[PDB]
Amino acid sequence: EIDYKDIATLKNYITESGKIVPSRITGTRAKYQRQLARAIKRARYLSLLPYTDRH
Amino acid sequence: RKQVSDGVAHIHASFNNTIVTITDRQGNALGWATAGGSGFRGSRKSTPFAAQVAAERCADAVKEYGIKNLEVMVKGPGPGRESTIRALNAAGFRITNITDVTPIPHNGCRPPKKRRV
Amino acid sequence: PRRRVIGQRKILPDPKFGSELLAKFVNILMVDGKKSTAESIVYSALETLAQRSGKSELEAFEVALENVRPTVEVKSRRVGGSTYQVPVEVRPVRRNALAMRWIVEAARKRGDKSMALRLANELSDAAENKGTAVKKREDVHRMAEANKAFA
Amino acid sequence: IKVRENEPFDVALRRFKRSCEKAGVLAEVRRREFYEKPTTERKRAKASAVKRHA
RNA sequence: AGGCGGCCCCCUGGACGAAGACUGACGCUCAGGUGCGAAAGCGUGGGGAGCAAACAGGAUUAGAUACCCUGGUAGUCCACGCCGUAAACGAUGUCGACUUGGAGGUUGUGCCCUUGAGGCGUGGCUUCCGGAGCUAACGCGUUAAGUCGACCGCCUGGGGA
Ligand SMILES: [Mg+2]
Ligand SMILES: [Mg+2]
Ligand SMILES: [Mg+2]
Ligand SMILES: [Mg+2]
Ligand SMILES: [Mg+2]
Repeated sequence: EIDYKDIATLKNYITESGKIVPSRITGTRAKYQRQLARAIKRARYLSLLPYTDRH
Repeated sequence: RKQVSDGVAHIHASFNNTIVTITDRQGNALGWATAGGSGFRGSRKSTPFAAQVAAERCADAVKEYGIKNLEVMVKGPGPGRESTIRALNAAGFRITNITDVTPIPHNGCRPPKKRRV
Repeated sequence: PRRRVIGQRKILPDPKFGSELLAKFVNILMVDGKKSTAESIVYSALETLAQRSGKSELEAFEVALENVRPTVEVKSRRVGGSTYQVPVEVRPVRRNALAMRWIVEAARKRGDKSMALRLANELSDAAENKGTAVKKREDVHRMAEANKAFA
Repeated sequence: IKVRENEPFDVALRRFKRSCEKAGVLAEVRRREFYEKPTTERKRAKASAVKRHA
C-alpha cells in the first residue's frame, strides 16, 4: 500500500497460502486495493513474499 | 526389510480414480495400490469405498518397513480424497499433518472443450 | 404418510405368558389368520427350546434375539441419477422386529420335518449366533460400513 | 491448506475439510476441468451480480 | 469503435480536476476521400507446449458421414503483408440546450477540533430503481426512448435477394 517493502503490513493482507485477500474481506478502500496488489506483486518478484505455500 | 518409521502418504484422487502411494521423506516409493486394482471397475471404482480398500491394501504391503508416523498429500478432487485418509488412521497409524497439493496453474494451459453430453 | 404420521397399534399380550413381545412374534409367524394354530407352533418350540436350553424360557428367547438384533441398515436414495445407498441408524423398536422376521423366515427355509423343529433349531442356532438369520445380520453390517462414507 | 497437531485429535481433518471449503479447491478444479469461452465467463459474472441484489 | 488484464523499463495518445493568464466564433455536422477495424481465412519465413476443424481409430444408434472417447493435421503463437466482414449490439448516429427524485460504485477538488477508518459541499464517469412525460406494449426515464434545434445515414409488404 504505501510500499511493498512493508512486508509487515502486507502479510496481514494475504492468506495462509499467500493468495491476495480481496477487498471484500479486508474492507479496504478501492484505490488502495490496487496499490496493495501491485506492491504485493512487486514483493513476490523480489522473493520477499512467496507466490504459493508450496515453496 | 529395512526400516523407515517416518513416511508420507501421497493420494491422487481423480474423478475416475484415486491412487495411493506411500513414500519416505525423500520421495522414494515404498508401496502403492489403486482403486481399479482391488476389483471395482467403472461405476464402482470411482467411489470413496473403493478408495477405502485401496488404502487398506496399501498398508498391507508397507509395514514390512514398519512405518509409524506420516504426513498426507491430497491431490485431485473426486472421491477417496477424504475417505482414504480415514482408513489409513485406523490401520494403526498416528497421522501427524495434512496438506492439499492439488496443482493450480496461474492460468497457463488451455483445457479441453466442454462435453456436450 | 405424505402428511399424516401415526401412532402404532399396541397389540394385546401373549395369552400364555402375558408378553406383548411374543404376541408380536406369533403375528409375524401367523399365516392365513390361523391364530389358533400359530401359538401352537411358537409355544411347543419354546417347550423344546426350554428343555434343551435349560436356562428358563423368557430369557432363552432374548439371548437368541440379543444376537440377530441389527444396529444399523441402509436406505436407498436417488440423487443425480445414481442410487446411492445411505446408511441410517435404525431405532430400537424396529430393531427387534427385523431380528424376529429373519428368524421366522429362515425356519421355513430349513430341512427339518416340522415347523416346531425348524423354529427350535433356529433359536438354538441363533443363541450361538451361527445360523441363517445371523448371517443376515452380518450381511447388513457388511452392506453397511461399506457406505460408511456417506452418513 | 496445511494441517497438523494436538495429542488428542484425528479430527484435525474436520479442520482440513473446512480449510478447503475456505480455500476453494474443489470449486477451483471444477472451474478448470474444461475450457470456458471468454464471452461465457463474462456471461457467468453478470448472472451472479443480479442475484446479489435483494 | 474493434478491443486492452502477471511484474519492470523506454516511447506515446486521450480523459477529469483545481487556479488564474492567453486567443476571440477559431464551432457543429459531413455525401464523396482517408484511416482503423474480433474470428476465421490467404502469402512467405519462423514457432509449435496445450487445445483442435480435417482425418483416422473406438463407441452409440435402425442408420450416426454426429453428440462421447483415444489419437490428431492445418490453425491457434512471432515477424512482415494481404483480406475488411460479425448478434462489429446499448440491435439506440454526432453535437448542443432544457425538464421532479432515491439508493449505490469509481475517480478528482474546496471547507471542518486531519483530533476517526469522517462532517459539509463541488466536478467528470458509472450501476440499479423510479416520477412526470414518451411508448403498440415490453419498456425508457437528467447517461431519455421526454422537451426542442443542426447535420449525416437509412426504411417503404413478404419471399425472390
Ligand atoms: Mg499463417
Ligand atoms: Mg475429439
Ligand atoms: Mg454488414
Ligand atoms: Mg427504469
Ligand atoms: Mg438527444
